Amino acid sequence: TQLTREQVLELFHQRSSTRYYDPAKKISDEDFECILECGRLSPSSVGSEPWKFLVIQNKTLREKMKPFSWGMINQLDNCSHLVVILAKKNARYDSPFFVDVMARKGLNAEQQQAALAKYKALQEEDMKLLENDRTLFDWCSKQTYIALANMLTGASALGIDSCPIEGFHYDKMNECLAEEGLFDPQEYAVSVAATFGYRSRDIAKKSRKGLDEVVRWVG
Amino acid sequence: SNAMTQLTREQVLELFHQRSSTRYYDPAKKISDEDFECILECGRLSPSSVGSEPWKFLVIQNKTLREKMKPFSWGMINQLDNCSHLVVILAKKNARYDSPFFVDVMARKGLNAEQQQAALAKYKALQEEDMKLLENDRTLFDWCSKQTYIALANMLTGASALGIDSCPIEGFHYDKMNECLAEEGLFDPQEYAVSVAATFGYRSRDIAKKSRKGLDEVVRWVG
Ligand SMILES: Cc1cc2nc3c(=O)[nH]c(=O)nc-3n(C[C@H](O)[C@H](O)[C@H](O)COP(=O)(O)O)c2cc1C
Ligand SMILES: Cc1cc2nc3c(=O)[nH]c(=O)nc-3n(C[C@H](O)[C@H](O)[C@H](O)COP(=O)(O)O)c2cc1C
Ligand SMILES: [Ca+2]
Ligand SMILES: [Cl-]
Ligand SMILES: [Cl-]
Ligand SMILES: [K+]
Ligand SMILES: [K+]
Repeated sequence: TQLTREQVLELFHQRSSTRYYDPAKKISDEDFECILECGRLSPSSVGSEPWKFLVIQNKTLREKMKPFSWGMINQLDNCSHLVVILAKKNARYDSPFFVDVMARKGLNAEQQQAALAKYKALQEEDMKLLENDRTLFDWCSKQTYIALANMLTGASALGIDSCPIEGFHYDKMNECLAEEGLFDPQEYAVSVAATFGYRSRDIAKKSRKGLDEVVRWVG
Repeated sequence: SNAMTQLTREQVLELFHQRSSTRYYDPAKKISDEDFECILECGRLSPSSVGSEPWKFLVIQNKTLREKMKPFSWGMINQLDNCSHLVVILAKKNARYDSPFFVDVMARKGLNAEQQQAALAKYKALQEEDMKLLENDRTLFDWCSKQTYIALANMLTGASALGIDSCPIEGFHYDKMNECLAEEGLFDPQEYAVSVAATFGYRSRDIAKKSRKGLDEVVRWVG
């Protein structure tokens, strides 16, 4: 339940992005389901959970992605698990996507009319997401980076290495995966990827800006 | 074991499951300076695309500034009175591969001149071709904004691990939030813009149990 400050900082300091995986070490089914749960339990704006997790274990599909996946060229051949996270397309307040969102919350008829009003104000005016489809997509995509973070941190807490991945051609990745029937490309598009496994070598800790530079205190 | 505590599967899940979005804070319970520093470090230490760390954390403790945000901050109107700490995360505007921002990124990594040139080529391909972030100013800002949701996520989890309640916040008027904070002189409006906020403190009331889509619904296994 509760950690000390030391335990929290040892966790976040020791987690590095791992590019060199031991191809002979596999994550147990039990450990990998725990990582997926960390993603599933993530918070999201208005409880939208606008994500899907493709676990790409197929070695033939891993090979096919390599030519346009320069960010994980080595990792695709050596990592235990690969997750491609999709974000919901056209998640408009007035879409059936939000019928499901409200159902899950158990809102009555009048509670739903109020919720639709709130969702519209958020999307149209407050955040101005309804400028174009890409701006609305990028909103769900941001939610999926919460899921990404939780999966990275959870894996690290279990003693499992990981790497978040943006280093691929998104258009060709979208075509590649949609052509495999892995999702409806009218409903979802690729957001971000992540590899999981066990380092093949020591991974040097990487630099950060100072807390003084990152934080502006407004007392 | 080692210098590091090794958590069980059950303890790791506990940490994510026990984190609920808190809207009702005890106004008499304040987060210690030390615990809140820890929370901020979880944000600082977050991963980011190409080590860009394109975030800035405004810690808004000023009660006059908090009350000024209320009229256009309907998603945390009551939290603004009762929460211990408030963090507004900015994302870098116009983080182009050729920008002074990326000179600083490469300077932190200790790249010599030849491997700076190779990094520039990588940044350029990612922004221009792979992710097509240079469509307009907003697509480029939204890429930095996505990095800041990792920092957000890790600060909620850090708070959770320390026994501290939190709420991620999007429920405010962004143009008005930007105007309010920039007119206060808290950042350069051409350099940064508001990405997302979060409240921190202690529950005054028992908060709702999780409602999520099943693992069956969200996971497609490709064996
Ligand atoms: C959204 C995201 C995408 C990333 N994409 C890649 C990638 O494609 N290839 C890679 O080798 N590292 C990738 N990284 C890892 C970052 O380079 C890394 O987080 C950064 O260099 C800081 O190092 P550290 O995470 O080990 O502390 C990515 C990180 C993030 C957050
Ligand atoms: C980016 C983001 C913004 C959110 N903004 C608000 C907010 O403005 N007000 C609020 O009460 N909750 C807000 N939430 C909390 C969500 O409603 C909550 O995460 C979701 O309903 C799931 O509930 P849980 O976090 O308690 O599991 C936000 C969540 C996220 C991830
Ligand atoms: Ca220790
Ligand atoms: Cl690689
Ligand atoms: Cl509130
Ligand atoms: K969307
Ligand atoms: K930017």
